[PDB]
Amino acid sequence: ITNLCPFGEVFNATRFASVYAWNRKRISNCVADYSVLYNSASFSTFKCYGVSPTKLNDLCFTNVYADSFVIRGDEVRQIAPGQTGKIADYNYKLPDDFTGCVIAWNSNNLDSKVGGNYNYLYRLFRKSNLKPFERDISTEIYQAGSTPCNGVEGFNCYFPLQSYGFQPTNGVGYQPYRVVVLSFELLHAPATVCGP
Amino acid sequence: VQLVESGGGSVQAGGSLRLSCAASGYTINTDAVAWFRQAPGKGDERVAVIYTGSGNTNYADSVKGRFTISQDNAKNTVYLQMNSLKPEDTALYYCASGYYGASGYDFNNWGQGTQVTVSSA
Ligand SMILES: *[C@@H]1O[C@H](CO)[C@@H](O)[C@H](O)[C@H]1NC(C)=O
Repeated sequence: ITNLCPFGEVFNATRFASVYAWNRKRISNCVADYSVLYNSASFSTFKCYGVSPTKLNDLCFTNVYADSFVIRGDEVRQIAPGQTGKIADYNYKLPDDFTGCVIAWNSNNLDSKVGGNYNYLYRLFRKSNLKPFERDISTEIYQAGSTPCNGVEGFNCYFPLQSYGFQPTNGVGYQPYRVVVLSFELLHAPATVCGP
Repeated sequence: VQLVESGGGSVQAGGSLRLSCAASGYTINTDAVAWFRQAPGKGDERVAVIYTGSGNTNYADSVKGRFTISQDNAKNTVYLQMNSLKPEDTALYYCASGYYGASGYDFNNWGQGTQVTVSSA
């Protein structure tokens, strides 16, 4: 296999998904240089689980899944096994036995706009926590108390998604961050994704 | 734990300044503190890292030899001393603390940011 893995279209995509509707790209039958990314000064997080980041280029996997979305700076800590909060609980959840890497970088230049970018959403309300790698894109009015809602927004009856408001001079904790989560999958099948 | 930057301002090219990244608490989970800079037209750059236990330091090539990162654990503060400033050093500078170890790095506690402006003539 000579062809390079299409990481450019993952990391350099013009637009990223909302976290609640996080995107998944399957990577396979290709060669990828993880070290070039790890050793760059571009990322604020490059932290791996079940595998050493400095050993990634020596390994082969059956599939690599690249999940990507935007959150705000103070939420990057929630993208890890065992974490709690709105993002881990209701939006994107990693398993305890996660084998992969979490990669994040500040995206203020791209994802904020004067006047405010309000297109990136997260789920604020949900009945129960997501299971690992579960995705929820439903938009039913959430009942927060005893009175049924009958689909009517109101007191204790909340639309479940909420926009981030990304404006360029927000504090860093409230600036947008792009996140790529790589899942390294080893099946009972030949490996097709290796380093160089 | 909250991070608060100070020391921002405006100086002319060739000049110098010092930024400070003061932490309110003292978390022991902080293995490293990083200074980033943000400017239009390019991705944010991690320009300097100091490892809290040893004081070892790593710099981006863009600032090596001109910037010095250091730390004072008694004040829970990390400094960035900037000499020989150039206009291309103009940026919003912001610090972060986080994990650094065998699993990689994860700068996930954020300051607010302070502007540095380096002017010609
Ligand atoms: C994204 O573009 C930048 C150009 O600034 C390049 O350095 C980087 O390698 C690209 N990312 C990938 C995954 O190719």
